[PDB]
Amino acid sequence: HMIGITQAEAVLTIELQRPERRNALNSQLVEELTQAIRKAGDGSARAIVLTGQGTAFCAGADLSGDAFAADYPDRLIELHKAMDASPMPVVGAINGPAIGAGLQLAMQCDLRVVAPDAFFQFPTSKYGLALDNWSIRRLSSLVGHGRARAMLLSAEKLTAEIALHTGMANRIGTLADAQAWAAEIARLAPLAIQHAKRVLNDDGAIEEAWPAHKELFDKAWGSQDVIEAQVARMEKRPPKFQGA
Amino acid sequence: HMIGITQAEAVLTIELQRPERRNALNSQLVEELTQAIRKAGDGSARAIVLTGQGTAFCAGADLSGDAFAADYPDRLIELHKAMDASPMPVVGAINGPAIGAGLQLAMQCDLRVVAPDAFFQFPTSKYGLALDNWSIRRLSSLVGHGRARAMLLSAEKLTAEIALHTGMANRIGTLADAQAWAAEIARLAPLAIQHAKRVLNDDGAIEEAWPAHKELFDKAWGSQDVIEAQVARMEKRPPKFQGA
Amino acid sequence: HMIGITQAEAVLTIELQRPERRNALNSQLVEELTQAIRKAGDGSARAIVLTGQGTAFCAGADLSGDAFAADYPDRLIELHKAMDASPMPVVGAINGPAIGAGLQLAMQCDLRVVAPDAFFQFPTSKYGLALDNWSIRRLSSLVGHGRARAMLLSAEKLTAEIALHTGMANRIGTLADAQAWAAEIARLAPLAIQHAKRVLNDDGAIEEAWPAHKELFDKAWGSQDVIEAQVARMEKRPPKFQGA
Ligand SMILES: CCc1ccc([C@H]2C[C@@H](C(F)(F)F)n3ncc(C(=O)NCc4ccc5c(c4)OCO5)c3N2)cc1
Ligand SMILES: CCc1ccc([C@H]2C[C@@H](C(F)(F)F)n3ncc(C(=O)NCc4ccc5c(c4)OCO5)c3N2)cc1
Ligand SMILES: CCc1ccc([C@H]2C[C@@H](C(F)(F)F)n3ncc(C(=O)NCc4ccc5c(c4)OCO5)c3N2)cc1
Repeated sequence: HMIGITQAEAVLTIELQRPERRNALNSQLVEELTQAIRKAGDGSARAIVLTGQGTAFCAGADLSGDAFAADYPDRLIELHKAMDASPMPVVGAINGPAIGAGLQLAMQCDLRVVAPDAFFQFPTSKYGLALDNWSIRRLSSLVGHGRARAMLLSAEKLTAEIALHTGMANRIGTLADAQAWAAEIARLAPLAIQHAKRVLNDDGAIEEAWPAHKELFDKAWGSQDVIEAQVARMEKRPPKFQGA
Repeated sequence: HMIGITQAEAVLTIELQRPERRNALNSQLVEELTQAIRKAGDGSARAIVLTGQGTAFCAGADLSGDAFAADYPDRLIELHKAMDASPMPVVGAINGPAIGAGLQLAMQCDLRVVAPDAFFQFPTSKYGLALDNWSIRRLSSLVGHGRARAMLLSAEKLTAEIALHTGMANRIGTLADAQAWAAEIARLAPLAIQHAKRVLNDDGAIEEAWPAHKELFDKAWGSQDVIEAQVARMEKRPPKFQGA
Repeated sequence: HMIGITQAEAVLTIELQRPERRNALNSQLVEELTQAIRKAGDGSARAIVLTGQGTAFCAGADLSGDAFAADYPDRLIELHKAMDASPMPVVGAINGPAIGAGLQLAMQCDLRVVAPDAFFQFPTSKYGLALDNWSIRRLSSLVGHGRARAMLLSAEKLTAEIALHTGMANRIGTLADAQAWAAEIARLAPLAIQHAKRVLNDDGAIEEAWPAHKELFDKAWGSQDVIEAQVARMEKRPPKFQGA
């Protein structure tokens, strides 16, 4: 009910379909993507393309209304496991902005074809929040350590031009471009692709948070600044953080 | 009988001399390269330039009509060991294409001066094969993870301009260019260079394969798809891989 | 006495004020720096800008006239610990060349805004010296492994232009630019920044040197070539290294 699924030749295209919220994730959306990724190759498909409907790829996470929001973080982890564990290459057609949870998602794709007006952002420094280590490690691997510092420490937007520069984007193109490419890849030797993907993903980025990292994480998440940042956002005013 | 070794100033130039197979590696050539790396600086030389004769640096591996062809994987590991252990900086003059084993050898150099019309490639995904972890890790560090994903998951070529971009190439230039640069390096303090090499090479790229990596590596190498890739090539036709 | 410290808005600007020596790091300047960083946030400041007076950011370590040389490394280390431990983002306003220790100090900043005439260099291979692992890892993460090899193995200069390209420079700008950016960062949630800073700094660059690394490190440092570099410099001539 919240995603689209079409197959052409050997390419499964999975389309996020919640444009009314710029494809922000929730319990139901996340759980359907998961079933969809798991059930691909069932199936003569040999490559997956992932994309958003409308103007965004995925603008983050919106749990308003969501009855199982408590379950969301767990379902989200399952979704990333499901992708990571997939023997099928996932080609992200990043049709528009990919922010926060959406950025994580885009980064969990195996390759990325980015629309010219797309951008990537972790606005965590604006919301007093904190990321898991993987998000940071993978981000670093894709934009270089230096830019990752700017992105995490100052909510810097990574434009499409620069994503291509750093390697975040493999290509600047459209959904069609990404489907063409996915079809080439569908004709390649699956086991070779299975191997490379497993090793690539095992580059270290999947890291358990050090003891001090969990501290700072929890401290950030339980802070009053977290509440201040939301009220500010809602009021369309600058936030006045207290560092607590 | 299969390579050329000349020395000028304090620069040893080792040339692969099998242009009739585009300098494709085999038992003998690997053995002779190993010897030449070790016997280097015996000898007053403080720097090595490694290059290929003809249009290509090294197009892959051959073995066709190769008497001691079974201990070739072994002799190739010896070569990489020798190069990694040489107290001498090795400047690769990548005069042309560097593919598969050729790309490995190119990466095992300490510096790279790339000709405009050279490209690098791991076509393992087109042939149903799997690489060793180091090939993957070093590649990632030289082209960036993002671009490494494209080269490995879809057999994408790395052109010279892009090599310069990411740092795979330090310079775009000729053999002569590389040799002149090597002469400068020959006048720097050996012990400084020797320390830096060891540490740089010890960045973790030299990684034992995880269980899952050995398993997938082995499935691929013993797969039917490997035969299918070759017979399809021999029949000048699209391969139809089973994933097995 | 040796650094200037001002605060505007919520930004602490610390200026290295030894331009007569191109801001090279002497035992005392190091301590004053260390103290200034620790004592920051004491303090309504939420961000630090670290810059140099005159034409150079920092031309390296001093030691000339130092009656207590042996203690110098421990002070330089202390300074890095202080920066690494600071909950405050340090934006380096790299107003000119950052060489050796200068480059280390620039790399321990959290973000770098670089002047168009500036450049970064480890001329260690010109002096028979060797670096600690962190300098090597962090450098590789900032300019890419390929360019890290060139810089370390041949003393290659990283221009502002290419620092921007690789991520070593987040921006090309003036001190004032760096200060405007810092002011912004100062209005972001500190706890978010503190977390990302810790995790980022814990990417592995902070590495205990391996047995072989110490061995080579000591070997270079204790070498005769180290003296020869100093002598040739003074005698205004090309060094003549021996590898011992
Ligand atoms: C196995 C493949 C894989 C699995 C999960 C991830 C990421 C995904 C990503 C998200 F779901 F948000 F997108 N994500 N988010 C949270 C986690 C995650 O790993 N959470 C567990 C956790 C517990 C305590 C912590 C902590 C993390 O950080 C500091 O203290 C986590 N892990 C990334 C890759
Ligand atoms: C110590 C310096 C050094 C030594 C060797 C290498 C690479 C070279 C590169 C090549 F020889 F092909 F060029 N290469 N190829 C194979 C190996 C290699 O290390 N092979 C052993 C091995 C056994 C089982 C495996 C496995 C690897 O991968 C998954 O399952 C290997 N090691 C790279 C660096
Ligand atoms: C915890 C944050 C942090 C602390 C220190 C460093 C760097 C700084 C950098 C400098 F101070 F020069 F700028 N630096 N210099 C020396 C050290 C340093 O760590 N020295 C200890 C050491 C002992 C024996 C060794 C060895 C290192 O390398 C090979 O053999 C060292 N550590 C880098 C990051």
